Amino acid sequence: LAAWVEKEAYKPGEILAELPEPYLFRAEEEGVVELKELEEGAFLVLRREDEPVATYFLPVGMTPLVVHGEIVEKGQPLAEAKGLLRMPRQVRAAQVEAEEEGETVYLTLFLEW
Repeated sequence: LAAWVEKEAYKPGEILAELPEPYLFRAEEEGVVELKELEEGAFLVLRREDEPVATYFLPVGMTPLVVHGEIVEKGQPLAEAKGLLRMPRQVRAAQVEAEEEGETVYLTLFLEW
């Protein structure tokens, strides 16, 4: 839902988007990695190639994997996006600009922690 969901006029680590149910459909390629806990989620990495594959921001609204992740591969980011999707109270927020592919938008933020 591209039309005004997250607010730029917000405090560092608060609330984001409106009822994003149920986003899961497609995210390319995955592997297995050891547990690396955080504040709200984990530090999932596809440690598979030297040059980065995916920068894993595990949002407040996701289920981090333990040893699983080798049965579908093509588009398996287990657990949907439902409700609020909050933000840990330390990481900052900076800038947004939209893309063209179908129905969704790409976002970037600077994680100062």
